[PDB]
Amino acid sequence: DPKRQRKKYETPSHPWIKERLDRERVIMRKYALKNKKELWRHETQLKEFRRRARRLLAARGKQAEVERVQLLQRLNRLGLLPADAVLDDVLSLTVEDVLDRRLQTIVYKKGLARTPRQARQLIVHGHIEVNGQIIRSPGYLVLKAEEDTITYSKTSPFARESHPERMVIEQAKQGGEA
Amino acid sequence: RKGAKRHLKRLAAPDQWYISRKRYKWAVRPRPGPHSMKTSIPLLYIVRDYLGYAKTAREARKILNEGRILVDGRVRRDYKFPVGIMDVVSIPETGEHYRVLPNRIGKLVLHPISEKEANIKPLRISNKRMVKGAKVQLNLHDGSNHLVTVDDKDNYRTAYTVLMKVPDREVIEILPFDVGAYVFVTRGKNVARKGKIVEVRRFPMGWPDVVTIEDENGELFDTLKEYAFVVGKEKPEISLP
Amino acid sequence: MEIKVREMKENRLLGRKEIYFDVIHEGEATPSRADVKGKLVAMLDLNPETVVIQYIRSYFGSRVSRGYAKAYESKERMLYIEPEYVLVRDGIIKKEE
Amino acid sequence: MRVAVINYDFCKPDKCNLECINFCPVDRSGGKAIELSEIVKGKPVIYEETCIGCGICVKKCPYEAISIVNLPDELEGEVIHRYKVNGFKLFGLPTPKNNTILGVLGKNGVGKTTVLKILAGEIIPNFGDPNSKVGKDEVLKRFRGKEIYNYFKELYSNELKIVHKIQYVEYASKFLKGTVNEILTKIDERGKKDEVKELLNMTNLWNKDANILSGGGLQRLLVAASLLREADVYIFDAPSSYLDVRERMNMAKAIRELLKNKYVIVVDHDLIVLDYLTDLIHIIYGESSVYGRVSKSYAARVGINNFLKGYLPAENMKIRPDEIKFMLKTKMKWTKIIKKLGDFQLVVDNGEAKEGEIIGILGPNGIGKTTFARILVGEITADEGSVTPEKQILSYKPQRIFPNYDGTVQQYLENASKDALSTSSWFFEEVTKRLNLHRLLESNVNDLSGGELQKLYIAATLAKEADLYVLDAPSSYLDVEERYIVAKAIKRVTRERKAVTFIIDHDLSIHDYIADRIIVFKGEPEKAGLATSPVTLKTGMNEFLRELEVTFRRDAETGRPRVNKIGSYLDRVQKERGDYYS
RNA sequence: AUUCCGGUUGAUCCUGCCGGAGGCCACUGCUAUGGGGGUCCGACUAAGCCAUGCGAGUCAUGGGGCGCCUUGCGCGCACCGGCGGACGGCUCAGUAACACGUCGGUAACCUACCCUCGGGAGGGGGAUAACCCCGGGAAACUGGGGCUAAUCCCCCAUAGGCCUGAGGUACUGGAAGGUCCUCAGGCCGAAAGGGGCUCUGCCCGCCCGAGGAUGGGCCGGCGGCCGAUUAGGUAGUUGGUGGGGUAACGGCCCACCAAGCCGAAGAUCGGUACGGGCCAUGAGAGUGGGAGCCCGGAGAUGGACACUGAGACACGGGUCCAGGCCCUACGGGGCGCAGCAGGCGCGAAACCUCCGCAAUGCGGGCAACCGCGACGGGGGGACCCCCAGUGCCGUGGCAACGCCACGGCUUUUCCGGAGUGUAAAAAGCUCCGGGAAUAAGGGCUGGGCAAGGCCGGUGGCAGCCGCCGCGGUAAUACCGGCGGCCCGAGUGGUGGCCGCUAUUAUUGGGCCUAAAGCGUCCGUAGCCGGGCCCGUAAGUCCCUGGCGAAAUCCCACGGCUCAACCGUGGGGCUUGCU
Ligand SMILES: Nc1ncnc2c1ncn2[C@@H]1O[C@H](COP(=O)(O)OP(=O)(O)NP(=O)(O)O)[C@@H](O)[C@H]1O
Ligand SMILES: Nc1ncnc2c1ncn2[C@@H]1O[C@H](COP(=O)(O)OP(=O)(O)NP(=O)(O)O)[C@@H](O)[C@H]1O
Ligand code: SF4
Ligand code: SF4
Ligand SMILES: [Mg+2]
Ligand SMILES: [Mg+2]
Ligand SMILES: [Mg+2]
Ligand SMILES: [Mg+2]
Ligand SMILES: [Mg+2]
Ligand SMILES: [Mg+2]
Ligand SMILES: [Mg+2]
Ligand SMILES: [Mg+2]
Ligand SMILES: [Mg+2]
Ligand SMILES: [Mg+2]
Ligand SMILES: [Mg+2]
Ligand SMILES: [Mg+2]
Ligand SMILES: [Mg+2]
Repeated sequence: DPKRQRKKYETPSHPWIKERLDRERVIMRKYALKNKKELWRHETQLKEFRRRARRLLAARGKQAEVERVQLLQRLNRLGLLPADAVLDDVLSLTVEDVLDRRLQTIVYKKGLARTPRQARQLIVHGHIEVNGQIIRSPGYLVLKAEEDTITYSKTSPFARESHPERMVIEQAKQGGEA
Repeated sequence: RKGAKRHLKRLAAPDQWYISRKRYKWAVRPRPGPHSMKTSIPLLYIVRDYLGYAKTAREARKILNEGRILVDGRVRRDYKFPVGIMDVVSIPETGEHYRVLPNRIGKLVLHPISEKEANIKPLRISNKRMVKGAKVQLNLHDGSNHLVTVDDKDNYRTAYTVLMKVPDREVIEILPFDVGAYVFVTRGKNVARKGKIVEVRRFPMGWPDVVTIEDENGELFDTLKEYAFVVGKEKPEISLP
Repeated sequence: MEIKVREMKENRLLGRKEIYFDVIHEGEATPSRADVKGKLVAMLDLNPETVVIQYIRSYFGSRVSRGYAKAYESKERMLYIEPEYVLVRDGIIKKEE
Repeated sequence: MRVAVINYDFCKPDKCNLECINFCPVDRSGGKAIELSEIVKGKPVIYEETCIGCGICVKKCPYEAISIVNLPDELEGEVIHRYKVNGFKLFGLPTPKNNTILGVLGKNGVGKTTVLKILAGEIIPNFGDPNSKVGKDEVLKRFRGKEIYNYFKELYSNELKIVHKIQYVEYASKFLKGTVNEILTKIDERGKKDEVKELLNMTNLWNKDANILSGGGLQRLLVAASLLREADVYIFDAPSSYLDVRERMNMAKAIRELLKNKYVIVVDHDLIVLDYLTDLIHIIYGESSVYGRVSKSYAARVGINNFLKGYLPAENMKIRPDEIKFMLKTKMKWTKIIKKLGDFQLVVDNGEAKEGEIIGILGPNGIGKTTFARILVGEITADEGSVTPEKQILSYKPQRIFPNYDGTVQQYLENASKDALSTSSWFFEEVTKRLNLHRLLESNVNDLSGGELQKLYIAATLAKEADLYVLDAPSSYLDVEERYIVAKAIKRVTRERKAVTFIIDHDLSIHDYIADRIIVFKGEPEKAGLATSPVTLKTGMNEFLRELEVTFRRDAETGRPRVNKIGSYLDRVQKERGDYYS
């Protein structure tokens, strides 16, 4: 009767709702996602945050206070909330905020990639460093403290400013919503 | 089925060992010895995991057979030997001594100490037989046994503690179980907690007696008398935590 | 190659210095045990007859390998304590047939 | 192809309601796969040509009388080697077993020599296409996952110093000079020449030269060469050919005393020496000239009895419809020839050979019989004595068999005769069919099995209509059913032509089966060959066996002969009674 | 996401069932690039049968020998002797039971190895392997004679052990048929002062006693399926007296006394089933499952019985029956894979007859070390899970969501190589070189249900259709092309469980007409019960002590690039019991 590793993403209750399909199609094009699986993964992350917040609203002390503090400091660390935040703000959060904390998206920002799809390729081909560490997982959620340490790899041609694609990417220095 | 157990699976191991339960399949099954399985850990784990003088059991066994680790002043060459609560693990080549004591989490740890205290071992008396020759055998919680005479048989009582000079086994400083006695808990919920005794309740039949204990910060908590280990009259005098 | 030591702890029971170190190999492959050993004896004037390298492990996306080496006070302790496969790897021993 | 079989001991057609036929899909769909019969006691019979397996009958029969068996097929496997796009294929190889001695029993034409060459590195498998000219690499890559992978890895990395005694002793004879002593001292690397001599009884021939050697003397030499050579793997392809009973016993003893921590593989057709000499024996089954599959290990006595019964009870294969049987049953005179070839005096003590009766020739390995046949064919002329009537149409077949002709079998038999292949002939429908050469007509001869070749030479020799046939070592390289078939062929042709035949061999089964008289050679091997008048069968057998002090016991219900251990109760009884070979 | 949608009519509202839509498990079609992690892989049918090999050995510091080193030192070999082989490993047949879980008990018991303490090791004697001579027997196996030792065996005494009787009351305990002291009568009755060194001391050892520990045995309270178309069951059965037996209490067994015990709150019987921790599902309540990891139990073809040992009624030991198979010289002998691999067979339904003791551990050993199909390492496999790939950038064009061309880039993956990695290897990791090459399907396309007023073929045929329903010459519903939608290295089909289902309803359903109020009354158990006062404090609530293993679950923090995974800590879980 043992453990049996379970999925960390939830699929929708109905597969063919026009509203959900349209919404997800838009998100997937905006954020350049390969998989509904990937999207639903981040949705499930959010859902678990929300459920914890709910429980801790409807909870009592000495524990469920610890977990309140832990939830809030985790979300601060991830960059989803400010330090002065609350469970009300958890419930205000969105999957878009999560996807904005992906690495692919921050690299489309930080003017490093010119396109989320090219950001994906840079990550996967090994041209992005986070705190000196090569990361190749574009779904990696960046911490708000690691965000300012994102850079091309030292062993990357894109780190040579003479590189053609680097020159194009910096011909278009842009950021903001991603 | 047909007989005794010669093995132990690392998941089925004691909860008080600091063992890394999922890394391998097997654990050292302790030999019968001084203490119990609930209040002990094997010397291999002490030499290899706790102190880190070996990454491997072959190295540890070489060490133990060379004779570099004492347990209460005696060389112990077996890697399955039980090392228990309030035991002194000495390494002279390094000049280190450790007291095996429990943690607040309930697990066994090594508290560093020096030579003076390292020549001391407190022993809860835990029983008292009358043996042939009309002599008194004190039956102590490390499974040890001390013979005394019908003269001080009354100075010696069951829940008391005896400080013992261990490479020689000479009693010094009987510490009685009374009110005001400084105490160190060894098991339960209030594990690595200490204070002065306040009260004792008796509970008619085989229900164990209970002691009410006052900590340093004035708090006041109960536990079992058998789990209440006396370390001093008014001060622990054995450098506990 | 650049060696940068992290920890150097003695073990009088077995008789060996245990060295944990970083090998920075920016731009190059992870170095060979021979070259690491040479640089290590230089960085620390050790007896290469007794120095034995346990591991050099390179990680994902780092070009900073992590190594564990051992420096015995006596070759006899080395041959007694240390296993034959490690000795063969460092080349102290030609496998005995 | 799985079909059903009935036990007929558990079958009770009365107390059954005939659930088998009733719950058969084929009978229900109209066909016939199970049906009653008066060929048996009103009991059912199963027609394999229609049964599809499926076991309904098995689990409907209340008295669990029906079982499913397996019939072999040229369909399913991972073919290891194909010689030719339509010639022959092989499924599986046996693994050579670090320290044990492995036997490989099989039949004629099924893949023994082929297995051995694959394991010896002589040839590469070429799993599918005979073409594709790829060896060593892709073979290893394809055998990945197995233990034979390790074997071949070492073999192709030449980490083992394999030897190989080959099936064609004359093709080996051609490639060595000197005499035995310097041959052996030159080839030795283990220092056991004395032991080898004492075992294989090579004292007399210790100074004779290789070219003038008898068949079995030469065999002993090659076997000794192989033994003395140091290696990790030791392959012996039919090391019992041209030998006599005692010498092949000694040979087995030598092999299993001197090779005791080596991989050893042994192909041999002699069940006696395989019972001895083998720890395990793989069986090779299939259809001769078509396909061969290897079996499981099958310890010697079990493997033998299984090979004899058909069935192998680990693959659940019925490899033969029926069992081996072990059946039971003047025109020229001369003077007492004396002959002398440098040494080896020979005296024969004349006979009569009435009509077409068969004359066997028995004796040790090293006295006459081949000199004698050579004299009769006239290759050698006697120091004294001669045959009468001389100058008679003659044929011959020596023991110098090896592949020499470059044409095909149809040409061979053509230039031999017309009766060899004219289906007009009783000769054809008796010999060439029962020998199954119609399945080898379009096969070149230099690529044949030892037994197919032997059958061919015998066919030619008996197709050449004559008055004096002479066949030496005809049973060599042959299995047991073929031994008996060949014997029946000889007897048939000889009694049809009313001629003489002089069969030399070391197979008392053959001599007992056909020989209506025999001739025994006595004397010191290689020094003196003293034959005698033709003697009746049992007497000559008993004398030939009283010499060499060997004894045989035949099972009654089958007839399988087996040698009795020296000193055994039955040896002593059969000796003190004089009933050698009962 | 605490959800709905389609279907009874000419239309409507209901009831109600079917279906869709979700997840998981197993088989399965088509398809398939990579890596990592993990408690996955002959469990479902056959606890059916098994070819081969391996899975338990170790000690030369117990003993005498045989051999090799020219001998010394030393090396090897078996044999006797010890220790172990009763663990581990596999399977789930049987079992509805103190088997399991949990709380407790044993003052009613055993325990080799281990620890502590306290003591002791005295005096004799003997045999027999190995070896030597001869063998027998097909084998399996086995005989006779000679010779020899021991940490082998026997004896004697001293200690000690057990019983009984008397009395003293020193010990512990909650409580003495216990321990202890003295005395009586008895029975049983040890030991290796052995071996090795740096030898006058040390090490490893032998026996007894007291305790402990370890591992078990036994007892009890509570707790957990179905059936009344199973209602009476039990005869040593319930109890007692006295015994025997057992390690130990016990109708466990016996002799003699009595008539009890269980049961409608369901006994007995039958059916099914290893139990649990856990798992799946679901908003939860709940429903369901209980192969894989741990704990316990049981079993080793079925059945029955014993020896030896601390421990077995003994998976790799013994005996018999039944049943089957193998070898045989027909006299006899041997085997039962539910160990790892591998096969047969069964089936819809599951891998290699690999490598290594390097880790973890076990046993042996003074130790070094040796062995271990445990374990580890690999490989095979659309087992689960995590991370990714099948290109990206510009310009220009298009039937512009995307494609095509022209130029540029990168190289995760592919190819090759070097180092590290590894027990060795492989993978992985770092680096070099080459090059957009080397890499996308499956289903659907009338509505449920996202997506075609397109085309060609067939023409109530063929076919589809989960349900509704389409199809009889203009078919968006079959087949095909083009297109499009969903998911995507996966996607579909079949079966099963949960959900849907407030179609089992405690939460939370209904019973005039839809399924459903006994024909009516009376009453036993059961359940529900007016108001005040007093008490108790059983339920109930609070607080506190001891327990309810670990893993699993939640959370944070750390380490493998992140993750999965692992560790640290906090919490929860176990129905709870006390
Ligand atoms: N080089 C070859 N080329 C083509 N066919 C061959 C070759 N060698 C053998 N064959 C055929 O393959 C079949 C079996 O091969 P082979 O291994 O030689 O038989 P075998 O087992 O040795 N029988 P035998 O020697 O008679 O005991 C024979 O019938 C040959 O005709
Ligand atoms: N040319 C020759 N010169 C001298 N001696 C010869 C010659 N040929 C044969 N011999 C010897 O004659 C003796 C018998 O010869 P041969 O008849 O060929 O052997 P065999 O008895 O048939 N044994 P086998 O063929 O193995 O069954 C052997 O010792 C030969 O060495
Ligand atoms: S096999 Fe069975 S069904 Fe057929 S005849 Fe025999 S008993 Fe009847
Ligand atoms: S197996 Fe089936 S088809 Fe063949 S004979 Fe038996 S019942 Fe007929
Ligand atoms: Mg051949
Ligand atoms: Mg000859
Ligand atoms: Mg509707
Ligand atoms: Mg099975
Ligand atoms: Mg299983
Ligand atoms: Mg005595
Ligand atoms: Mg069952
Ligand atoms: Mg079986
Ligand atoms: Mg499967
Ligand atoms: Mg449709
Ligand atoms: Mg219903
Ligand atoms: Mg209703
Ligand atoms: Mg737990």
